[PDB]
Amino acid sequence: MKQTYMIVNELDVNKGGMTTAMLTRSKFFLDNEISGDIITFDFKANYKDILKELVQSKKMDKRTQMHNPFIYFKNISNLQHKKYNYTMTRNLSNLLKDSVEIKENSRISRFFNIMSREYLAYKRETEQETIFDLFKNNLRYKRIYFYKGKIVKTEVFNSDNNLIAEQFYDDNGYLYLYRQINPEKKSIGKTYLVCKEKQFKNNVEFCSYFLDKLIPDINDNIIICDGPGSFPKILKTNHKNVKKFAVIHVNHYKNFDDTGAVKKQEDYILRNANKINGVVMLTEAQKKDIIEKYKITNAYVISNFINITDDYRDKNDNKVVGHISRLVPQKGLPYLIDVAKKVVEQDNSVEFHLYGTGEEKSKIENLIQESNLTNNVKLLGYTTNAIEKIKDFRCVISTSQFEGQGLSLIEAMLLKKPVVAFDVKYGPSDFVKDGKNGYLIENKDIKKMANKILKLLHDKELSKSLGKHGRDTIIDMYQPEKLMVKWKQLFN
Ligand SMILES: O=P(O)(O)OC[C@@H](O)[C@@H](O)[C@@H](O)COP(=O)(O)OC[C@@H](O[C@@H]1O[C@@H](CO)[C@H](O)[C@@H](O)[C@@H]1O)[C@@H](O)[C@@H](O)COP(=O)(O)OC[C@@H](O)[C@@H](O)[C@@H](O)COP(=O)(O)OC[C@@H](O)[C@@H](O)[C@@H](O)CO
Ligand SMILES: O=c1ccn([C@@H]2O[C@H](COP(=O)(O)OP(=O)(O)O)[C@@H](O)[C@H]2O)c(=O)[nH]1
Ligand SMILES: [Cl-]
Repeated sequence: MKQTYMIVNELDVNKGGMTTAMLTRSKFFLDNEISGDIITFDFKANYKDILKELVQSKKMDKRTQMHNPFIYFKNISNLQHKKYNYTMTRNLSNLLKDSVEIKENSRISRFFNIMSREYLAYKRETEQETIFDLFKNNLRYKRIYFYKGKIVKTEVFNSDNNLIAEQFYDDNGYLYLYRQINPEKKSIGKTYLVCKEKQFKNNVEFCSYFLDKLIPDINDNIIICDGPGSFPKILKTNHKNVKKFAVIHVNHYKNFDDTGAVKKQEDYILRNANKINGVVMLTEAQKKDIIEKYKITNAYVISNFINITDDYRDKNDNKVVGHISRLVPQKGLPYLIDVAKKVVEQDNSVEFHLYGTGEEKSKIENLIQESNLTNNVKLLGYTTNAIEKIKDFRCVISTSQFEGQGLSLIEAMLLKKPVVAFDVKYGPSDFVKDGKNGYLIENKDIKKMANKILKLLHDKELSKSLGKHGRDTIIDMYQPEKLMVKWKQLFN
């Protein structure tokens, strides 16, 4: 059969759209007898626990398998020996000996060797991990990570205490991977596969080698790169039969610059499209604006898969607007608070429950405290069950200045929730119908946005009516079957 391989850098629990899309794609693919596997390229010792929380939170299917070079090559290295080395362990144990344990807390302890005349070791024992920071002339140079009673990773630092090297040990206690880190360019360098005595100059080469080994060169195998920064690695593979599809998950134009400048990562994908089997966009709007200045004759408008959650009893009894997304400048949080003050000026009972985590938490909280919006606009944090949160909403807002498909708004519409969104490029201009499912407002038009929110917070009847149309809107447009037939077409 046809086996697919989704490409991304990392897969954590507190993520956004791309992640949910890939995992929903995988589930629907696996329901159509098409294998859907995710290929990550990061070191996470707790990857099993993360993926287990993801499948338990109904974010990932059980039949989805995640691939990682830090696991693949670790397993190969575990086949090259038979017993645990315990040599590195014995080294640290003997260095902690002839030294005096000076414990600050019940977790943090120091070690003073009278032969070394100084503190040459620090320890932080937690419930699951034990850290050993080594010191020389009061300067940290090494960090020994112990996870599940086994040395898993070691870090070498410099005089400025910047990472310059990273080492990865296996389950038999043997180093299989060594990495050099440029502390000035904050980048990865010489990657050393000790298990195969190989040498790479970049993580790109190492990950390309991983994909060349994990994925055989067969025509019934296909690589779907959804991450724009993982494209280079997939392009430099020695595959001549494996199909390669790239997916643009966001506006291909510079976030702010309206000069028509394109993002390096996205430009790279859209420029090297003659060397891949095709590029998949979500909106026809993106396809058109990309066809211009690229002349790519391999563009596809296959949209993202959205789980069509079952219907429920929405009474719309709570006056609460919601924005479940990353706290990132992508979403115009400033403009949101500038509209929430207008809403509260009329109805001071309307509450803006914002969900998600990010970097602009402090910024939004400052604007919330600057205004009297402390009891109105409240950040609650990342939600593993957004479905429940949206079920207990009235409307969903969007103040984004750039976006892709817009999963959070589509899910809201599918949960019979009216959506008022800023008309944005390559985004909600394809599913938000002004008057039918919600109100499409001009970008940076606080007045109109607030007036539409007000109408819905005072007419619960119209809210339910608009929401009903929103669910049917998604079902008609983004039918899982329809999207799968478009994917199967590109596959065969
Ligand atoms: O040594 P090498 O191997 O060369 O490694 C290079 C290194 O930079 C790699 O870590 C990097 O290439 C990562 O590769 P990926 O692109 O495959 O990883 C994607 C991953 O990482 C994020 O983007 C990355 C890409 O810029 C950021 O360097 C992360 O710091 C970021 O964390 C995440 O996209 C996914 O792991 C999680 O996806 P999500 O579901 O949480 O987020 C939804 C996604 O659609 C959303 O993040 C995008 O809409 C972001 O929009 P952008 O406009 O592309 O990002 C804003 C800015 O970062 C850039 O525009 C700006 O830096 C450049 O103009
Ligand atoms: O606390 C959060 C915040 C976001 N999301 C998910 O993140 C996605 C948001 O995707 P969208 O396309 O709106 O924005 P992106 O993250 O792609 O920029 C939706 O599927 C949400 O379910 C979530 O589950 N919990
Ligand atoms: Cl042996």
